[PDB]
Amino acid sequence: PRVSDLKVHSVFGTSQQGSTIRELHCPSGFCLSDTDDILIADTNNHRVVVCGPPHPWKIGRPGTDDGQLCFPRKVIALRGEAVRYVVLDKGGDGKTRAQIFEARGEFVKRLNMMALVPRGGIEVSAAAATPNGQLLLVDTAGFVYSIDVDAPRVTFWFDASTQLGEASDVAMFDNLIYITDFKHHCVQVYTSEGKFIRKMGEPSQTPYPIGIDVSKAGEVLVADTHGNHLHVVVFSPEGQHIHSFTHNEFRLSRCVGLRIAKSGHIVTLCKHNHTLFVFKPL
Ligand SMILES: [Mg+2]
Ligand SMILES: [Mg+2]
Ligand SMILES: [Mg+2]
Repeated sequence: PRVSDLKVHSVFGTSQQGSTIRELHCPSGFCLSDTDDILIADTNNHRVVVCGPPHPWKIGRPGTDDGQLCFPRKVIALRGEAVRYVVLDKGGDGKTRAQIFEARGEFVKRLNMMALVPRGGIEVSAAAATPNGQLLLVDTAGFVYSIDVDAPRVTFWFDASTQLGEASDVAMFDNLIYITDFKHHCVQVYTSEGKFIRKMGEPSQTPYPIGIDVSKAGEVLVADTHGNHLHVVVFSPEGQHIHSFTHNEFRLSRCVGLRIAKSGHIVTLCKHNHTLFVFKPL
C-alpha cells in the first residue's frame, strides 16, 4: 500500500513578514494548547499571537517592563489546573527573561530564579513542557532543566554536553528526554536522572534536525529542511528508523520546532517565510 507525502492542511501567516493580526515577523517558537489554539512567539512584533479563533488575539505589549514582551523567542504551554504560558524573551538588561501568563493572556509573574542569572549567562536553545506540567529547558552549555514555575524550583537538571553538540528542540515522554542535535545530525536520549541512553538517527537520515515530538504511542518524529523541503523522519521507541516523509508541494527552509496534535496533524513554524504550517496526519 502507498504512503502519502506531507500535505498542508492550514496556516497562520501570509508567507511574508507583517505587523497585522494575520501575520508574523521573524517568529521563533510556538506551542500547542489544550484546544486547537496555537501560540506563536512572534519575535519582531514583540508579542505572542494566539491563533485558532476566527479572530486571532495577542499576549503582551512591546517593552521590557513586567507583562511586556521584547523579542520573544519561545512560548510553552504548561498543563495543570488551568493552562498557563511561559514566554522567554529579552529583558531590559538584554538577557533571557521568563514570564508567566494565564490562559486568557493576563500577566501573572516574572519567573525569578538563581538558575536564570548564572555568571555564565543562560541562552535557551530548546524549551518544552514536561508531561507533569514543568518547564523543560536546554541551554547552549548543554544543561537540561526541569522547572516548577510555582515554587519556583529546579526539580531536576543534568549536563548533556558530553554527547550534545547543539540543541535545536526537546521533548519529554515518560521519563525520557529527547533532544535534537543540530550539530551531530541525530537525537540524544536521556533519563530524567541524566543518564545517556542512546542516540537516534544519523547524518544520512536526520541531517540538521530542527524539531522533535513523541507520539502517543512513543514513536519519535524528527523534522529537518535539509535540501529546502520539510522532512519528518519517524523512529520506533527503540530508535529503529521506520519511514521518512517529505513535503513536495513547495520549498521550505529555516523551520523551528515540531509538534503532533492530538488529532495527529503535524505542526512546524517556518521562520524564513513568517508562517506557521499545519500538515495532515501521517
Ligand atoms: Mg509591515
Ligand atoms: Mg504588508
Ligand atoms: Mg517539538
